[PDB]
Amino acid sequence: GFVGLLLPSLNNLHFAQTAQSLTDVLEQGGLQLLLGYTAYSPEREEQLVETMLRRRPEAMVLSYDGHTEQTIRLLQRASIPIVEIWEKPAHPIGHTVGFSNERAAYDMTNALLARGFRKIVFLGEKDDDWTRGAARRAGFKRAMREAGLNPDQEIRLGAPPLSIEDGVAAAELILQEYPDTDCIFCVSDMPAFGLLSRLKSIGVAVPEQVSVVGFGNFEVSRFASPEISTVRVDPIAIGRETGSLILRLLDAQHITLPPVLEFRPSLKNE
Amino acid sequence: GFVGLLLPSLNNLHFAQTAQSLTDVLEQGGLQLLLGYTAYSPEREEQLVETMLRRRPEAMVLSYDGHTEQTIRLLQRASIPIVEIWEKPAHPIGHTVGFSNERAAYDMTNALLARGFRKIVFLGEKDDDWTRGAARRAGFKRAMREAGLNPDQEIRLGAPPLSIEDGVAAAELILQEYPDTDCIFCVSDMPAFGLLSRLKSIGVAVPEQVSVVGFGNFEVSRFASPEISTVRVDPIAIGRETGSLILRLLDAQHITLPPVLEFRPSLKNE
Repeated sequence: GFVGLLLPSLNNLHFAQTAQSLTDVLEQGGLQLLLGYTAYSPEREEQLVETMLRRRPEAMVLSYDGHTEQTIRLLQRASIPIVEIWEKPAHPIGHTVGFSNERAAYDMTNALLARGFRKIVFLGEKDDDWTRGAARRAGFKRAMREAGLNPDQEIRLGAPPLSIEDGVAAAELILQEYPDTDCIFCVSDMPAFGLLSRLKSIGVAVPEQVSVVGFGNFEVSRFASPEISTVRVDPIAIGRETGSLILRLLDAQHITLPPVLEFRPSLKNE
Repeated sequence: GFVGLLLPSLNNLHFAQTAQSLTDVLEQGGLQLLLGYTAYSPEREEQLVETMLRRRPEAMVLSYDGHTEQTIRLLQRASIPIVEIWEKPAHPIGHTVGFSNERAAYDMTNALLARGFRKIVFLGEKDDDWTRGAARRAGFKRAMREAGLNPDQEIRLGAPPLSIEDGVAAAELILQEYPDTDCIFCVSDMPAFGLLSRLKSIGVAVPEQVSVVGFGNFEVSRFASPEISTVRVDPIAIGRETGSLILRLLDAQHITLPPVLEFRPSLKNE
């Protein structure tokens, strides 16, 4: 029959590649994917879960960005494999395939501190409770706190998922709040690209005055000028591991795909 | 009940916005949206149509890029509203919501000719029979043919959908085959952005040496430097009109949302 997949975005390279590889693997066990689009609404996620569960999916896969209490209960009670992907939640319902978003941002922030950056500012989302962006902010804050530096050194705007346009809006805001910033670490590559576009427009040198770092290795990071330093992930592997896990189970596991820090010319001295 | 939506991409702003507005309208009417991901494959589309129809959706919405004969038969024999979106097919099964891709590309090409560009090259896909990209090529060719110009001024690579990375690879193919080109009209903004990135890398001035024009008003077109001239579409309206049509039918129509040409600094004199 089918496996359900819930996603918060239909405009995301990672989820597209995850779905493609997951599709390919499941086709080998005779299964199709049925998708639900939540648009970041935990309430809509709940409604979609209830609807799908009624149709008796063989497994459920959810891209993690927080759940309602009732969603957790419905999934726990379903007696089928549950897989949460793209994050290691504090309290996994069943299996997970992904990595710690908190740890990834902590590691990147530490790499930037090690490279001698003196005034790093995090750019993230408003109204992002329980999402992957909130975990990234948390990892940044932990790194700054451990370094004796200022964890409040951050700007929040928009909503999940921060856009290129939001990055454009953030440029002046960051420079207003932290004029001496030498590095901006963004919640993903999308606002990083917008930030880069606006800094170039206003004549701020990147990276000579301000360095720019994103997250995700989305396409824009590789084709921007300069190319944007980022945290590289493996969406094909996430889809394949998730598919393989499901087929094994139907013939709790926590499977880690370690991110890679990708330093490119948008970071000074790289 | 639910409505089924089949889409070829999970990395596409248009389809994301369509799904979001379609979701909003349907939810207000008590219906949910469930998705099938085709990955531009007519064979996967057929397999998804066959299983989804058996789950008894209230209506089926198909993002149009051509169908197998079997898919057509399955949809013809259904006694539920069928809506093909994002293109006006030559032979619609039921209802449509979208616009003529052929006419849109013909219109843009004519606008370029009116602006004095002569050596326009279309950048498009291989293995794209029956898809929206093929329609765009046809519109470009008709414009060139009617103007008494050479319609065989084009480069084909990759597969639907042409990517940013494909645009990068196209730069050298185009300049090798057509060294005198003054304007490249790409099948969408995505290869246009890649093309722009590569031309900037190698030192070809846009628009002074070569102008670049895309299709779809994707986010990169608005924040690239220079901003990318494009064909602006209305995905919110497409999703809204599709949802509203379905609810009216449940209580043939051809709903037309004419695109708008957007001229930006990637076009000489704009």
